[PDB]
Amino acid sequence: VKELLEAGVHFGHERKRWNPKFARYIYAERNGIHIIDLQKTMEELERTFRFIEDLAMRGGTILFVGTKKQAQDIVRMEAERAGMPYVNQRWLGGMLTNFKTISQRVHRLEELEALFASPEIEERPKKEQVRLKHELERLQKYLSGFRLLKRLPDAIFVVDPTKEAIAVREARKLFIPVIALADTDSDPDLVDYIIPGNDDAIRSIQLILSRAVDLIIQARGGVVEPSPSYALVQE
RNA sequence: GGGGAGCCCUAGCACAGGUGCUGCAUGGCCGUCGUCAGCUCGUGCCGUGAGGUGUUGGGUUAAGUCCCGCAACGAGCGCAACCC
Repeated sequence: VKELLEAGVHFGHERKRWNPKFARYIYAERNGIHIIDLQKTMEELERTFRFIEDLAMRGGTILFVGTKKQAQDIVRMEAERAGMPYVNQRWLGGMLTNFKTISQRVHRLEELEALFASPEIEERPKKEQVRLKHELERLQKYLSGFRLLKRLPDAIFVVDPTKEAIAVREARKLFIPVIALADTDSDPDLVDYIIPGNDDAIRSIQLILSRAVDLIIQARGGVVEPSPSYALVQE
């Protein structure tokens, strides 16, 4: 499944902007791109997906992060299929040191959902209502998937290794094992259980996250059908 | 017949009183900076630390009012706003 479908439509990318460690898990650099050695790909696939199966049988919280449009679409629906919080929006620097900040916004969000369905409609002048609508769409858009993150999330899949090494940075400081994906440019060793690949290829990520959902379901149950991407994959 | 209390007269004994100097000795109180929009703190990062960040970019507003990136998310005097 993996190696076959993988090579068939995806592997490496970027243009000699690479990272050292990358090169060791990689064959070639040829033409202008670094070519994913699918072997050890599948090796750490074994490590990581072992983890996945295990604590999917137990139950935990990991991210679907793609602050970039690409991944974004896919992961969002993946969340609305897997169950955990996701960060498609700009992951903000604060959560993993300022849990209380977010939790303030969050309890307040409970109260916001509350006062939405309330006789406070006609009351409190029109423009004011407009303002409250605006804060609504704020916390709504950003805290799209992530809204049900109660407790601490124990590992954090996520894509592109740079910005999402800012994400890595927070998780990493608060002693949290990183699962995550990377292309050519940035480093994987700040991650314990990495994933090399093409964070510019759409089919790659889709296959990965979709069958990873079906990995939690390989430990959970209910195996249905893959909808995300496909149509949105090449248009 | 006297003394005394309110009370009046002179002299004295305690002292009031003065728009005389000091707004670089003050209060309050204004003049200005200029409706100019700045000035800020709660949780946490960055540097050994002082300290920074917040608030520095792009449109845009009567405004740091706001939108997009954002070690940042909240709040203060403002700014707004209920009175006329």
